[PDB]
Amino acid sequence: KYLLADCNEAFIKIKMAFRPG
Amino acid sequence: ATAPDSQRLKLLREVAGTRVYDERKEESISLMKETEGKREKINELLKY
Repeated sequence: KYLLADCNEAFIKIKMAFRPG
Repeated sequence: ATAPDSQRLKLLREVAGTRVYDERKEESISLMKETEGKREKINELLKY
C-alpha cells in the first residue's frame, strides 16, 4: 500500500510542465 | 454423538490447533489478490 502511495505522488510529480506560451 | 461429520472434522481440526490457520489464510488471499491488481496497475503505469 505504501509503495502504491509512493507511485501516486510520483504520478503527480511527473505530470507537471512549464509553458511560457 | 449425534452431531454429523462436518463438525466432527472441525472438532478434530481444532484439536490439531490449526482452527486459526484457515481464517488467517483466507484473510490473506483477498489482500493478496487486491495487491496483485495494484501491482499490475503499477506495471502498466511504470510503462507510462
